[PDB]
Amino acid sequence: MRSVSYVQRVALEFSGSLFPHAICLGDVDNDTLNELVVGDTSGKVSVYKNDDSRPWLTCSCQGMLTCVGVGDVCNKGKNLLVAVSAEGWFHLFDLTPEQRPVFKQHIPANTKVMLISDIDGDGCRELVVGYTDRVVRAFRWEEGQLVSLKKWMLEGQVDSLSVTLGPLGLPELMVSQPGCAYAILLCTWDVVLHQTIHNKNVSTHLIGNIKQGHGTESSGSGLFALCTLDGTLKLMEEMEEADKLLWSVQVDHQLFALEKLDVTGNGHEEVVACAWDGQTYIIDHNRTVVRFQVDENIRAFCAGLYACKEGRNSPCLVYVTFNQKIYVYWEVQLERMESTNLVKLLETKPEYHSLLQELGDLPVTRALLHQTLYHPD
Amino acid sequence: AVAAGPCPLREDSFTRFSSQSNVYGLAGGGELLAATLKGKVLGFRYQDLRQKIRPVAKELQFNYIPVDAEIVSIDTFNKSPPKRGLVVGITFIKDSGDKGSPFLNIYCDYEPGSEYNLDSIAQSCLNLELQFTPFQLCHAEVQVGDQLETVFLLSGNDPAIHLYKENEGLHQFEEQPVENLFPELTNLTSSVLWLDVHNFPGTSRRLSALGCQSGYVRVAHVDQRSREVLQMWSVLQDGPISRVIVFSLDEYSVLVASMLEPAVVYRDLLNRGLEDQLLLPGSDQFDSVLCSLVTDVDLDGRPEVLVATYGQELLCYKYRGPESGLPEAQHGFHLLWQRSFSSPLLAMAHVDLTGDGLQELAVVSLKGVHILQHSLIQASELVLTRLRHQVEQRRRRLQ
Amino acid sequence: EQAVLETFFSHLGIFSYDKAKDNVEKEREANKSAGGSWLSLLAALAHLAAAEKVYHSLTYLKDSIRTIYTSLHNELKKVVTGLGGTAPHVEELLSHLSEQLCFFVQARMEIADFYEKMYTLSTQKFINAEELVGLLDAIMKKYSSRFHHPILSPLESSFQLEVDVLCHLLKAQAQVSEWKFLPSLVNLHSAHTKLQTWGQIFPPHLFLWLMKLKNMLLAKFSFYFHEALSRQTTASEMKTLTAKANPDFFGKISSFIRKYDAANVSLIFDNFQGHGYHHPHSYREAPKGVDQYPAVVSLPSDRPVMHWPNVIMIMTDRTSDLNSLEKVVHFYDDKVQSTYFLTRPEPHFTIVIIFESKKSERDSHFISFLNEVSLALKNPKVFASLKP
Amino acid sequence: VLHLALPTSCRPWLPALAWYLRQNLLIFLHSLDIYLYCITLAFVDEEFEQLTQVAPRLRLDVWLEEKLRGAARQALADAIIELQLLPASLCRQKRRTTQLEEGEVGTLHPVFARVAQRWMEFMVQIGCASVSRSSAHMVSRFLLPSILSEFTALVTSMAGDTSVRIFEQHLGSEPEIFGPPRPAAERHLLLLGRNFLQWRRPAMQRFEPGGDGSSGRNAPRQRLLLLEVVDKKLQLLTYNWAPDLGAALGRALVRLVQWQNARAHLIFCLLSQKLGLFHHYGQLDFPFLLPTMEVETLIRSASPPPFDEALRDIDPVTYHGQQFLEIKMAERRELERQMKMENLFVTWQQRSMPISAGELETLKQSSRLVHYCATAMLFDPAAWEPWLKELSLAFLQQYVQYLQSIGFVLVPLRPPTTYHLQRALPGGIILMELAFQGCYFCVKQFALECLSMLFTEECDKVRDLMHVHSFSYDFHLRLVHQHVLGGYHLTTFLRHFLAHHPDGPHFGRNHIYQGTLELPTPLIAAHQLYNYVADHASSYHMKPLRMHNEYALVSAWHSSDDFDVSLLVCHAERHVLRLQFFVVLTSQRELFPRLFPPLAAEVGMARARLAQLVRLAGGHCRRDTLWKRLFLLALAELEELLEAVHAKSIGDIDPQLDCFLSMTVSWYQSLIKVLLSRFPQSCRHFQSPDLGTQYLVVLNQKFTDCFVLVFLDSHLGKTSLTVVFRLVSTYHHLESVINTACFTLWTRLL
Repeated sequence: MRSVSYVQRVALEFSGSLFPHAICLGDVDNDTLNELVVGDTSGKVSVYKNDDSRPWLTCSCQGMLTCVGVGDVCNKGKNLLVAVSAEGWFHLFDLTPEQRPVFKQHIPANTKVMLISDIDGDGCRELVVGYTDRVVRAFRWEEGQLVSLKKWMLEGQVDSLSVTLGPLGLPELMVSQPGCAYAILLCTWDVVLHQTIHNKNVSTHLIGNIKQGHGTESSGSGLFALCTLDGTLKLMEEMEEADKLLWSVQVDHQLFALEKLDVTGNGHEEVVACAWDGQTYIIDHNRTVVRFQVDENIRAFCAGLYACKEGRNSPCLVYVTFNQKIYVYWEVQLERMESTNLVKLLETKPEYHSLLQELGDLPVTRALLHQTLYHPD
Repeated sequence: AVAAGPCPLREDSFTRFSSQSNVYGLAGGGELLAATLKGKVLGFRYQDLRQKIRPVAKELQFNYIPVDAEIVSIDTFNKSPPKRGLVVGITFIKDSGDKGSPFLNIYCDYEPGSEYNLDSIAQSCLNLELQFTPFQLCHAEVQVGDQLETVFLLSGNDPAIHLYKENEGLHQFEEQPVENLFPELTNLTSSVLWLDVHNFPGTSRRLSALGCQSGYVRVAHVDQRSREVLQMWSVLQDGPISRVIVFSLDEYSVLVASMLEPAVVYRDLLNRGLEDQLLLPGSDQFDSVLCSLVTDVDLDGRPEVLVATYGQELLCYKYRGPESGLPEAQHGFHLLWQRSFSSPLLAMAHVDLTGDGLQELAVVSLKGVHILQHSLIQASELVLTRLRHQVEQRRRRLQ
Repeated sequence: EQAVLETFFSHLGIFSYDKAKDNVEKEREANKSAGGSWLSLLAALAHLAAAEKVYHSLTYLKDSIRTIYTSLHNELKKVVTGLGGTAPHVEELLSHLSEQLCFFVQARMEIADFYEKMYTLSTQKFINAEELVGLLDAIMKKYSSRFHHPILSPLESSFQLEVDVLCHLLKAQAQVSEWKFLPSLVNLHSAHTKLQTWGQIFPPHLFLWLMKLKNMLLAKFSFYFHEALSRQTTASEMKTLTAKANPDFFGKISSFIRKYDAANVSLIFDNFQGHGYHHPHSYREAPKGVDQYPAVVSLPSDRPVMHWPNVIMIMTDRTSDLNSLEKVVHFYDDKVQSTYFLTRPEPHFTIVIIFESKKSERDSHFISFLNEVSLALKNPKVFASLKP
Repeated sequence: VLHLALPTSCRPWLPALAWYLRQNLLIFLHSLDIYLYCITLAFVDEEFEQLTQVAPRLRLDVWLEEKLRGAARQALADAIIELQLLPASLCRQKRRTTQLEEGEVGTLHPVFARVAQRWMEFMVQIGCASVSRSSAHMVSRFLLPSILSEFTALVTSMAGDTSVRIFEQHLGSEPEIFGPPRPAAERHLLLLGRNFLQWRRPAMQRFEPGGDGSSGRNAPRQRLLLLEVVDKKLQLLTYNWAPDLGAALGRALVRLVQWQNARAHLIFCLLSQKLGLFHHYGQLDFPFLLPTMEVETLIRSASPPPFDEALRDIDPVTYHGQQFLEIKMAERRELERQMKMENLFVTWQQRSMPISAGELETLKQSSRLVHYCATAMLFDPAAWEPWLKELSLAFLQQYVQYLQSIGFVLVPLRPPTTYHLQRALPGGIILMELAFQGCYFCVKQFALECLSMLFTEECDKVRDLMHVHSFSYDFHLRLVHQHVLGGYHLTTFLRHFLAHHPDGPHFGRNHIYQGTLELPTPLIAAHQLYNYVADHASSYHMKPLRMHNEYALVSAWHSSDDFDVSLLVCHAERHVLRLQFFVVLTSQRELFPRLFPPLAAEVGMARARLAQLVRLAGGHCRRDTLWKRLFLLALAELEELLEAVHAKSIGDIDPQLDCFLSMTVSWYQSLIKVLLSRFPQSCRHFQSPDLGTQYLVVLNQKFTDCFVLVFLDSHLGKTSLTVVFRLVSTYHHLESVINTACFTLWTRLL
């Protein structure tokens, strides 16, 4: 409903082309501090830490990258850097203390999307890859090497994979299908499809596992968000019988990204979407929009915690520009979302009412506040 | 040089401008008026929705301005207390040939019932050729006869200020000689960039100050009823004088904001003239100071100095008075806090746009108009603590 | 009458004329008080018995049965005239019978006339057997299968069979003269099978003369086709098969080459593939060249060493001698020291006896030997002895 | 005669003044010394003005008096500064006397604080041989550093003997203090300088050392310099400089200040622009404010060598315009990029030239990667190389021309294998990048956008028709028919291909079927029959394939749609003929992925032929051993050969030989004895156990394809002489046999 203008940002030098899915952020050295991971087509991966401009380190693989990620894949306990090339490859890097990898295993071709999580409830984290040809494939690191698992065949193209709490309270895997549609993949030890009209060939992106409380990030979900390239956004609640509709927003831009971030700091998470022309939307769970217009055309987008300055995690927004630069906005924290004033904010607390009753018309209140604020004596 | 605290200001809204504005674009109304160079004028406000507020920016269309013109200055005021009315004034330039044709428009709806209405004031134009390049539209109030009258002032390319007074008869605004009401505004050398006239409440005296492009700053003490100048003070600085303000810390003082020198404050005008200066430390490190302001920002009851620069900086300065008792630093100005912006800052205001008694800060920068509020949580507890300090003090200390 | 017409000509098929010769004479008492029409036929075949007897004798040194056989033509043409006669039926069966033997008589003077042409020839230096066969063919082509009623069967074949072997002989007498290896090899066998079938199963001059002719045919047959028979045989077993034949020249020349040690001998034949039997479709080629005069039969060592220009030189250059078929040529090589003894017993075949030692020109014993060889190879005796 | 009085203060300066007078006298009076104007002079005997009020006198004769008096006044005035102020000092034991003389630290002498300036200015009213002056205003006082830094450079370059000292005026203190800012404060300066080689020593100078032998003294002709500043006004004060050189230095100084004011202006303009005052302070608004102004050199090295909206909607001199020079370098580089994209767009859109590598790289940078597709190559064994590279290039060329068939144009990369294609649309430009690496062939699709969803929602159609799977399928199935028609063990590659694509996309046209066939092969071994068939595949209308080594059977024809059909056949268990076989279908009219009952029907004919070629052609495999056994049971084996063989009677080859077939049976019995005794090695005695049916065959030394048989059967009286065929060479066989058949007849006639 209102626009803002964030100022503080860092510019990172980056020369190369990439897919929209070849960027992320997470801890690779296991120091509870997130670092930025970017991977271009040319076969190199760059990590960014603190608020430098040059990459922290360069790790070289062989092929052409399509997906990168960081997570607990071997179930060994650490966090690991997974990089899957376009042709057939798959690499792990062991960044925790050039930079040749330490593993290599060929996989099916036409890799498009990557996800690391436990989708069954067995306590072991598996790796899921979607493909350009409506094929989804799950794996597992069998104590070692990566053995395969159930494969799902689809009709509409895939754009995003997400793991979210199911109706009964178990992990469930979603994939996106064109036409603002999605599909739940049957658990791996056949594929159900839901539709939410527009062109049937409309690209759709999905995100899930949005926090709702404070300290519930260990186990909790039920809300997931959808975006379409023609410029519509929706927030859906899982429930059991059907999917409850929370809010639907129609914009006039080409939406191609979808993430979640905590800017207010009250535990809840807010949906963050970006377009090709740089018009970013930030929406809470009560349909409150904040627009940031970075006057530039955008290739890739990212949103999440990042260790920017003085070694401390803070929410950050990351933009990749056609001008070979990456912008990190790190002072993006907001005091609140809506716009209010002192009178409305002070009317909530009953202490103000008690104080006024003990002290004995709105203009009178305004005069009292002016005298209290500007003429204390 | 190092901020002694964090900035308490949070940004609320941001309305983007298609084209840039200039220092004279800002004007009052509780509303606000901002004019772009290419003939587009916007009137800001806020609207109440049950339990929230919504910024509103509505564009205004004035009448006798050609599409090829280019606005230079804008000002406004309210008519003197005896007579109701709102007066607006715009000085633009018609692009008729290589030599532009300066003009001047004055808007006032004389019809009763909708005198204050801005829609009516949109089309009430009075056209007026200039014969000089206008610089700034200012207004002043003068005790004439037994009443008070508000008169315009307009710097011109000719080094003179042109007074435009209204007629109680044919109800127009005509130029009148300056010397009749403002004897201190004669015999200039450069073009007056900013001029400030400070009345003394409950008195027939006043103090006038001005600064020009050559760096010449002149302050004169004048009595109104006698129409006599009491004293003259003059200094010669460097760089254009982008701003001069007169404020009380008797015991009056001025703030001078040159575009190439640190902002300075001259103290004890009536008792020492323009000799005692306090230069604000390290305020020339952020490009060029463009705008300025003097108001209470910390809600303490004492003045603070706001300085907006071209390096996109919003430095705030506080006065360390003699009550602290440190002669090595007694009676000094220190940097309270500092903020950063995305675009160069051109103008500032200080107005309760919302209607809660707290004064929002409107900052006009090259890309648009920012509204900055005090951190509501920070301010929400000051009210309650000062109320608690005053309910117990009601009986315990004073029965 | 058919009851007594049982022996008839069937008894006359054999060379036993005695039965008919007396039966036809006693016919008067053998057909007592019968129809006086078969008596004429009985007298006709009685005289036919004598005509056949003299023909088998073939002596004729009144002379010649030419028209003395058509002396029996009035009866042969008028046995029938249409105790009276029953007429047609089994009485004109005699008329049907007579027509069988009319051309028997006719072709009989024709065959005795061919005999007489050979008898008149019986001379000169080269009898043309091919022209003889050409003259023959017409007689049996016109006599072919018009007497073919049952009771003529013994002689009806026998006469034809006779000229059959005669053809089989006469044609052969031509084919042997032209190096017809297999055609001559087969013609005798056709007669030989029928010869012992008829001749052996029981002799007039015809018989003895026919065996004489066929035997000298075999005698010269084993001689001319010597090399081909010798190679495919046993090493020294063929000289019993060529010791069972009258004038064997391989055995005879052996004595001359052993006693007097004749170190060279050959049989030249002016020009045909070569030795043996060849398929007609095989690559024949042409008998041309400066040495295209074969020496087919050589019975010492190989044919000379470097002395065979002068086996055709003294042949064409002295051809006035040998073409008389009644003389011998003789020359003397200056360096070779080889007195040739070429002599021509045949129109094409010639026998050279080249020596390696001095012979002068007074070796009369070998001259007599060559004369004896020629007098059994010219067909002199077989045609001279056409009558006792 | 004229006389002029002189003060006694210069009592011992009578010789020294004689120098200072001469330098003053020689100027106006060109050369007892005589001068021409005839003037003859002779020196005679008897607080600023008192000490020089014009006690020796001057005795002169004229053959002027004011000129004579003026020169004497100039003589003392010049000598006053030279002798009373010049020798004054400028400002471990030797480490301070040499340090105070330089004046780096300490304090300047009071002479050069209030007296020297006034005294030097004094000889501007009175004519003197060493004096100067200048002036300036400056629009502001930023320039004192920007003037002094270059003034020192100018002084040093003109004459390096002088060294500049800057003595500020320490706001708060007063004259006689010179120790080597604040807003609205009148800053001062005393930026003097001196040559230090003129102590212990008395063309750049104008005066002379007077006379060394003239009374034996050292004339104080030492030069000096002083550039004073009073707020906004500079005044030079020279001494003893060469006249033309001194005037040139003054002119250079005033021109330098003029340039500094010219840079002050054209910076005041930028400042006015900063607050949005374009109309009020324009360029050339008033020798450097003229319209032909080098507006980019005066925002650069400070020296004498549309703008009015320069930052519209976009040492303070080297700081406020050093950002202007960079602001107006972000648009001379945004247009060099913006025009290079519109040129190509216009050229490619309607106008249906080779572009360089840099332009293509820029086009790729300004575009987005929308989609890609990759497909493996299944011919190279290392991916389970000339043989691989040549096939890969043919694949590339075949795909390139397929892309052209739907409206794509190749991009001729200009010289300063990857291949790019283009297709221009109203929405924008679509670009492809075809390249092959390692084992996989991959294709990427860029897009450069230029009412807006008519390009991105139409760019997917170009993706839906890419067809990289079916194209590779068809290429693979067309790369086998050519090899069939003519190592690389084709069946293994076939199995690998079928494992890779068991199903097969529907956009291809070619098809394949793999099957196996089992043949009985009861009598002969399957492994032996396969080898035997492989030797005589030509008689089988087939062809072998040298793939340890294995052989493969192929066929071909042109069935019709679906065009050519190609087969490839490869081999208790010893009597099982497992026959692997394939059926390959290929199209001819459509060589591109245009967007199986024929295969099943063809498979039927293939199976029928695979049946026939064994079930009927296996009889000649065992018959080869039958014509080897009858070379060197056996009586029963002979009847088997005659069961299936060509035989003709002897009457069918020569008409003559029909005679033999009509004669005695005993003759053959007689015949058979001869050959057995004549040719034992060639004759082969076969006879029945009851001897009723006796056989006899003669062999050939070379004519192995035809044999002659002798048959005798006494029991029924039947017999025959025929020739069995498995023609020229057969006649030679009928030669050696024939002569014996008539020689036995010869033995009969006798």
